[PDB]
Amino acid sequence: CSLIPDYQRPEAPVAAAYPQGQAYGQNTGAAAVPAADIGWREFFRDPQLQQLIGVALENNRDLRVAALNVEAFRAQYRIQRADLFPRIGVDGSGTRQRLPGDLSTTGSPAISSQYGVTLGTTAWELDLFGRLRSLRDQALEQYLATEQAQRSAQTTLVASVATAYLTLKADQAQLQLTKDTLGTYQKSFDLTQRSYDVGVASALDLRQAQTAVEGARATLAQYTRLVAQDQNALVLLLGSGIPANLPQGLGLDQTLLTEVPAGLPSDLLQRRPDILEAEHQLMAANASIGAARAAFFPSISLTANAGTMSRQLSGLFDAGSGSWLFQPSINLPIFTAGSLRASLDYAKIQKDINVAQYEKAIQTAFQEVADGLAARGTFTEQLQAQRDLVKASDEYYQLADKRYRTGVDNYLTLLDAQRSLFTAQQQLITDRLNQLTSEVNLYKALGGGWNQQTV
Amino acid sequence: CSLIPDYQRPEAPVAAAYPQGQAYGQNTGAAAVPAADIGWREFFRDPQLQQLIGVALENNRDLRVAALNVEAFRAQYRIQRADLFPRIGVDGSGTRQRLPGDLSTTGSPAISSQYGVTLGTTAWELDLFGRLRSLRDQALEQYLATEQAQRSAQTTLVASVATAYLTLKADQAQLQLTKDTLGTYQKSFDLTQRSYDVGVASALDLRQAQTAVEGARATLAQYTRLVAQDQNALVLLLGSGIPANLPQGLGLDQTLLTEVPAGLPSDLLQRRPDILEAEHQLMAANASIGAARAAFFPSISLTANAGTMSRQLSGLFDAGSGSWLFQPSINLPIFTAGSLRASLDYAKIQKDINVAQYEKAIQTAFQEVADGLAARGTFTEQLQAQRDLVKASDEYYQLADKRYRTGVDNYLTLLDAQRSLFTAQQQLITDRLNQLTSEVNLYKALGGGWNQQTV
Amino acid sequence: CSLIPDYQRPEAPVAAAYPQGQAYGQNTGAAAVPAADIGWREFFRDPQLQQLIGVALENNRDLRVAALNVEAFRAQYRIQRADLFPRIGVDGSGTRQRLPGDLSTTGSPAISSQYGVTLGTTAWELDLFGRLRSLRDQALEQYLATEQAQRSAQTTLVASVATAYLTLKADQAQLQLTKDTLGTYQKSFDLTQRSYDVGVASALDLRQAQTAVEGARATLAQYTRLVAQDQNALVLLLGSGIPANLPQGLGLDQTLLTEVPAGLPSDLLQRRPDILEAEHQLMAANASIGAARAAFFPSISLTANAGTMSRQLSGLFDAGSGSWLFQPSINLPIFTAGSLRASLDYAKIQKDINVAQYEKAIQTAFQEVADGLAARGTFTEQLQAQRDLVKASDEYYQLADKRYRTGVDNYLTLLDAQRSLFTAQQQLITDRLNQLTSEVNLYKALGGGWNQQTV
Repeated sequence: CSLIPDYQRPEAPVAAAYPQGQAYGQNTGAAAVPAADIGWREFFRDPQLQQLIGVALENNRDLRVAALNVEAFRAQYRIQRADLFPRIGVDGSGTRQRLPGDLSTTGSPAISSQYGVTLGTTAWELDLFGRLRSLRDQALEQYLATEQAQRSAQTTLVASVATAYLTLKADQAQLQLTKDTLGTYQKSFDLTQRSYDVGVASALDLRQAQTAVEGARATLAQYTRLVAQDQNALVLLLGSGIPANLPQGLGLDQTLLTEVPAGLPSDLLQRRPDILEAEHQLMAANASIGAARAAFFPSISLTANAGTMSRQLSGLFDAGSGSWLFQPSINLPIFTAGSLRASLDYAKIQKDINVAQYEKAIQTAFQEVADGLAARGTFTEQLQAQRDLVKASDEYYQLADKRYRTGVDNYLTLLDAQRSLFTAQQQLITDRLNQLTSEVNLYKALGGGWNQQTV
Repeated sequence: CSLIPDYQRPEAPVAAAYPQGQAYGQNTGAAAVPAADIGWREFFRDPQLQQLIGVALENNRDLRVAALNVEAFRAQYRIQRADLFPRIGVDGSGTRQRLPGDLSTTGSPAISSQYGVTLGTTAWELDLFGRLRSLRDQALEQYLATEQAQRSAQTTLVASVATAYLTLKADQAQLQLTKDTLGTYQKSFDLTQRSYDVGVASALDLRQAQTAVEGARATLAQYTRLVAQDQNALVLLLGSGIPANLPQGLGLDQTLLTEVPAGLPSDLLQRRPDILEAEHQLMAANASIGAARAAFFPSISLTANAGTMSRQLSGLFDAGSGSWLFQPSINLPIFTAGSLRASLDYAKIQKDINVAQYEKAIQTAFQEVADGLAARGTFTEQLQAQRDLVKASDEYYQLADKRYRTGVDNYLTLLDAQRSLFTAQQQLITDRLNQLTSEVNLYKALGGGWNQQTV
Repeated sequence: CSLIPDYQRPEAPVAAAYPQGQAYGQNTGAAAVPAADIGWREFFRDPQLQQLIGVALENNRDLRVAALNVEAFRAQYRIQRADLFPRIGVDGSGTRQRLPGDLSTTGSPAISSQYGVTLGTTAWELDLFGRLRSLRDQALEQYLATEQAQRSAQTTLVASVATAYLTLKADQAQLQLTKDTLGTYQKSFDLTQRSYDVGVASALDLRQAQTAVEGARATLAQYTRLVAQDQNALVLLLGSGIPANLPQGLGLDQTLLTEVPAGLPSDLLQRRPDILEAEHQLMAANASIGAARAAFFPSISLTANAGTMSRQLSGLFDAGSGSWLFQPSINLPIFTAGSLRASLDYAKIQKDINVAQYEKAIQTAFQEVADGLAARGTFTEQLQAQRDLVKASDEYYQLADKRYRTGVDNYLTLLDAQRSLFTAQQQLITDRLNQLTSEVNLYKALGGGWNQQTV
């Protein structure tokens, strides 16, 4: 009979509800369908990203290693399952010694020889008190923990691919907007050079208009470098090259993603993968306590074989040479120097170590979901304010264009208004990128994109 | 006999004094009470911070794992100490074999069965030359390194909780100043809207007063998220949530911490816990060299038991069946093919690796303490030059307020000085937060808070 | 015989050429001399940096651990190589037991005290099918992987030392320009104080002049702190202190690094050390399959000894007590419970894991070299624009100095032009530092400085 104690899951050391305050919105309560059960095909609505994630889900190498670890742990589980059964083997022996006359039976030094081949098992421990079954269950729980870790690696890879793709999508728009600002500065320098060549401006204004262009083209260079260094960072995450037959993507202002229900915090114990990984490692540490307890109890070993024995090698195949052996053995320790007790304390300590690691994983998940809820609460007001700033800059540019077309303002004032519009659009692009990255990280922290479609 | 070499502590490859220069102050020499002897209750002068650290030293799970690891290594040391004793047990054996008619002693095939219940040991290695004692000493030193690791984890947790609390305390005042800047901008927009509706201001001055207001609103919405996102970071480090009945904390302008003596570079060898951990690992490797040395010498084992044996089953514990067995064994390897010398060389290489890691731990501790001393040397004049800036900006604000009260300037010019006051106060708050974070990290680097009060 | 499968190096899962776009130059094709064959002495053309590397390569404690791990794994290889030879040792025995009246040959309880002193081998497994040979090959391949890891650590240390020294060289020039800016601000404050004393200006201008000098005293302190905290990191990387007999260094405007050719990605498989380390790990995992295949085949163990056996204690000297024993045995498993097949599957899975890790090492090296080439293609135009900006600011300042020498402008405007000149001159230093850091990292990713001279 077994000796593994009864497993009881520890309570969550978090608050009962997600945090409130000025940053957070109202709590939605329970979830009809959780964010884990929502597949990543319905979450990401950009069809270019839906193909890039599909490329990265079988061309990546971290996901491939995390997939192969599950097979590596099944191969370790089958080994530990195999030790309950006896190891039937063929064992051929030979012995040739020369005892002296004192120790030999004939009172004379004579060379004695015995040979024989048997079929049978040696030292086959009969798992009566549940030791080898406890090690089997420990290996099975470690396999389940690896199976959860593969899903966690897939969710991390999906959120990383979406983050890098949105980063490239933002930096290309930044490059185009800086390419417009450089042309504005170039036109302003051309008008200042004309005004200096006719004799109305001095060299002091020509040098300032030169410094503006020479400061803009350095920004153009250091944004071209960023576009290339994000293309390389996406190519490394994909595992292969970027596919050529890709569908046309969406702009940053469109609704790229779908909102997900946060749900209750107690759902995080049921859906997030690494919490389940820590729980299964806790169950393995629990199953080790049975193997530590069974060392006190008696162990039963067995040795049994049957075959042919003879004096010389020629008498092996002959009839009448049948032989068998049957050796049972029981063993019970009485006095160890506190050895088995200290091993039992070692198992009981590592169970509490896994309890503490499980609780720390729950607390980390709660913290990085509350951060995403704070970001979702505040980024709506932040982007509404930035979009109103962009609209007011557009109205200022249209009014400056009316004063230019009428004839009151020269062209340098209109060029001064264009880059003031472009700065406001650049800041909007950066804030929208931060809003999308926080939502992608919230989707990873809530259970992630393990399923492809919704269940 | 013992073959462990005489342990010698290696010299620290650092300079004899803390570095000088125009960033550092002047070295004070020796220290009557070094920083490890100063507890964290008399160091942090905030009564709220002390209660938060009192919560964190009980509820944080990362400290709990390190508090269980020392007991795990204690159990491992007890297991390795238990090897110096014979394992006494009850062995109930049995044997029933059928042999052919030539190897049997009668020339006829028969069954030679016996049974026996004995009590005693087997393979008890008599530690004469000190192999198992050297392994016991290695387990003892590996136990002694783990409580130094626990002390280092406690110092790191104390510095992390203090840094997170000061970051929260600074970010709340940053939010409080951002709200006032937005309240300034809203009045400056309402006055421009009134002046536009009256007829004096064009619609090119309304739009830029609108863009200023939206630029303030976006900063408010991104500081609220920061306050929430480091409230969650404090809650994660505290283990449990923030308590409700808290004392009244101190503002950033007051003396929040205590000045601490730097001391000498030769004190880091005595008081910083990770250097003592790296030293005890070196003592463990020096102990393992003795266990590798003992393999060249003859090993002595013993097998001795006493019990009752019989030919058939029913006559086991009946009288006239007492028996013993005594077996000494001596082994000395003559020709291992360079195996034992390779194991000895491997032990020496492990000792040299621990030497190099010990010296690297000393060098990194010196680098951290010298960074903290440089920052302590320069932040005093940095914050002096920063407080003079806020004093001059406040004098500018009061002179502009006198001009407004007299009737020379309008209410649009006074608000442009109030914003400069707010900008200078925000920069002062940021520099003060940097000064306090550097002093908390300097307190950690010198030996940290492991004691609670002064010793 | 040997059961190790044939090793086939996998294909590079990268593109056949480095990427091309707006940020890259032209692909120079194959390199007649590679980047890994260029020594670091010829690459770093600064006579101070060469001496700093010639100190750091001897005094660093990470390179010492990496250069001792190759000796540890050489000893671990020699241990496994020693297991092919039989262990020849002397064995002293002895047995005293009182069998009961049933199991003794006399019919009465007899005491059978025998002894023996012999020399020979026990349990010597004959490696006919290549199990221990494949284990020796696995240990040899892991030794070669550690050999590659040492060179990878040396290249990383060289790149870190060069980056830290160039950062110190940049920050000292930043200190000098900040001192010049502070002197300009102090002269402006003295002129404004004099104009306030005569009565031309008001206190409203004196406070604004005071704020600008406090803002420079607050920056001088933090740049002094940056220079000290960077010197401490350089002394940490060097191991020992900075030597006093340093030769004269060079400025950042002078050409410090030799241009290295990029070559082809197919050279990355040949000369980067952390690709060869992942290759030798794969060869070790390939030898592990030959180690796992040999479990299905018969193992031939041997015991063989010769010496003097006797009954009394005094019989071990004289003749007539000699003895030998020769005991061969073969074992062949027939039925296991899927244990050997699971171990073979585990070996194949551990081969495929190292296949995936080798491909990921190739992809990481490709991404790093591609980022370095994207930096090299853009930093030329960025630095050209920045030094043209510095030249235009110098011409503007010289025209302002002409207007001051003539009599039109006062000293307040001439001093105002110098601050813009210093701002451009210290943006150029940051851009030059970023270019040199990217070039050092591109040299490290291409194969790095393993050799001192050109090979």
